[PDB]
Amino acid sequence: IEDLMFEMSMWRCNDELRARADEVHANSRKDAAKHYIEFWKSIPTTEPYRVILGDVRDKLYHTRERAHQLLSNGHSDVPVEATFINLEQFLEPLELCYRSLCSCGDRPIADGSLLDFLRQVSTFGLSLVRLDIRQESDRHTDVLDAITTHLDIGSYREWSEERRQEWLLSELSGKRPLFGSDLPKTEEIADVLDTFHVIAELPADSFGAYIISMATAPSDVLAVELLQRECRVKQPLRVVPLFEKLADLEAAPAAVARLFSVDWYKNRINGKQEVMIGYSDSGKDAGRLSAAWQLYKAQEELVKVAKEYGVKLTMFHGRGGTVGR
Amino acid sequence: IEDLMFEMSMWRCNDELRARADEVHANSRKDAAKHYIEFWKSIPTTEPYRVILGDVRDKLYHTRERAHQLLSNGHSDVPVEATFINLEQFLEPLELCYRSLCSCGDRPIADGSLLDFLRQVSTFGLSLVRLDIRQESDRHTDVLDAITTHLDIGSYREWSEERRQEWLLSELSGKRPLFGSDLPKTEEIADVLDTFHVIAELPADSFGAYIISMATAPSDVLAVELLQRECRVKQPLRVVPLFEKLADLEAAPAAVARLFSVDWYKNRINGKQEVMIGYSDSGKDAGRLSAAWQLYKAQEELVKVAKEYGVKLTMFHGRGGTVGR
Repeated sequence: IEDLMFEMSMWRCNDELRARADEVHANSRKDAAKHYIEFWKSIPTTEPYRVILGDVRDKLYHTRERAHQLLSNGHSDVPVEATFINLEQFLEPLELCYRSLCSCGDRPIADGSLLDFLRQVSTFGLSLVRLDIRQESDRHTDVLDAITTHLDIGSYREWSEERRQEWLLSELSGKRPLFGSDLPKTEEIADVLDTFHVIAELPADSFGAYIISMATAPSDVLAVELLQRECRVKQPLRVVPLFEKLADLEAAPAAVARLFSVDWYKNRINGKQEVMIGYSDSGKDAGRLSAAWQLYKAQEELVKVAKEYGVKLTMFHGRGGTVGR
Repeated sequence: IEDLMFEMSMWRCNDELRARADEVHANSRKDAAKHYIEFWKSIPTTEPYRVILGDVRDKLYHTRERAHQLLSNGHSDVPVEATFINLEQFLEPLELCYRSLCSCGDRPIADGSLLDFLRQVSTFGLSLVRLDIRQESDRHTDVLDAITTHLDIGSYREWSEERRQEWLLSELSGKRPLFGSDLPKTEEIADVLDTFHVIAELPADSFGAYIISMATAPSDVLAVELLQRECRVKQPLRVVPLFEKLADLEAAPAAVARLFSVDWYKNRINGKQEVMIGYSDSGKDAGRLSAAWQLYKAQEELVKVAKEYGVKLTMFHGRGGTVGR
């Protein structure tokens, strides 16, 4: 950000960027600001891009220091309002700089370091990569079984698929909390519950998808939707099944179609669905040729199902480096 | 405590108090300890009573400092283990001094400042007076009605007594949480829920009994028991009905008996029940004579009911200063 500030040394801007830079110069904090090396003096309105990018630098400094304390210790005293919390609270001032440069005839300048920086922000965001969480279905089933046994309503393991679907739907659409503080948990059960709490505690733009290993039925997805909602995950991440064994690839389109049949899920999925297609285990239990061919069929009929339900399907290919995977 | 340390200057003690004073002198913190005025030097084991009482001074000093921060601000950094948390963590060292003094033939010394201090501790405790909470029945009914309506299960107001009893019993014996964070509350609903949260946050020995105004049915008491359990009140306070108007004094024995009939409640009541008897309003709607006489009869038949259920009834007389109340 400091090198970008050094380059944006123009003095022409729109009335818009002028007004905003005047706003920042109002709350300019006439102070020493000696913790910085460069630009430690209050930036004059003569160079407005430097004013705005100066505020971006301040919020960057406090974002870095906060994350540094949050990591080093367990907490930070840095105010959240002093940092960049949004994916595009960051982008807004830089977008404004770009509009300014273009309006004033400086599109060549804008398509330089400022464009490089814009693309880096809009490509990497505040956390370089969005993290996926993957977990096998049987662990979610163990959790739910603990929940139904503790609630004295049956054993979710012993329940048929129909029963699991009806129950999970009633809880997802219901408004009463499920388990409580006094739910008996195993180290495994507490592992998955605690990963959901960690997911809830952290910013939403830090995570990607929740991938279900050995996913076979809609109850496996709905279980994760419910456990997320119940662990107070403010912005729940999308659920995506992983079909890697040949048997699961053969029956995948049917399962996805049955999931889209559930009106509640199709209404909450918002017309977009991602499903993962594993490549490692397919060519291990069956032939490599049969595996590849079945993979082709799988993609084809999954697209057929998604088109049949008006859902934009994006498929997640778990490809390896070796042809065998 | 300092004047008490000054008197307890004996040098004979039992082996018990000897061992304990040696323990305290082991972790004696060989420091300046200049924050005290008197006894700032580590107390020698020659005067063991002063050793022990000196530690009581340390825990009183930190108990006071913690309570002072907790009051002044919202929190305290004073470790809880540095203070007296129990009503008789305080009493134990003093009891030890008393047993020691008696064993060594100094019961007369023990029956002086130390016995006064024992009585003051055992009578005033860590909070000079135990605090009662009083609230009218209708406010608890408003809360529960909000909960059943939000759970889309009916209207607790419109429900008959029978139905309220069945529901309240199933929830009191059930293990699943009731309402959640998203329950729509009025300022009144939030008032009673928040008084329950405050009660849960504060020490148990700081509160007394929860008095229900305009109490008429077993559902009124069970309602408060449920709200306490559901607001995570660790040690729930005893529920006590208030019969003050002449009609309610007339119907009190029946209502208390109907309450004792709920075996779940009589088994949790632990053989003890307190019921309040108001004196102000009776002689206002009826005569003073009829009120006095009705009060007498009510006391008489409440005792009969409690004896019939093997419950030690203690009655709380809401007497005034003026003969009319």
